[PDB]
Amino acid sequence: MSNTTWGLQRDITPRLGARLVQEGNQLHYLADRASITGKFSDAECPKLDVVFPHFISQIESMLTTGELNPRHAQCVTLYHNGFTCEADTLGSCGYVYIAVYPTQR
Repeated sequence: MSNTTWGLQRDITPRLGARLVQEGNQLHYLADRASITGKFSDAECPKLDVVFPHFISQIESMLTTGELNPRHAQCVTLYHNGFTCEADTLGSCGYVYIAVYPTQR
């Protein structure tokens, strides 16, 4: 638990989130608006940093290709490079809450 938390107020297993704000045909990702958990070595930091744009490169398209339309919530589970990110619109208008949880095993 924490007094102030950027993403949704959750301290369960997925205690890390990354809610993006809608604006124009692109989404603004603010580094100062997130939290870090655990620790990534110098050999894991660069390798993970290059994987980040891969997953985001798809989100920017999901709203277009997946046809964005505030109507109802729809949970989708993607899988790439062994890593799996979860995304959902929650049926919210002009808002998409997303979260990443790297596989341990």
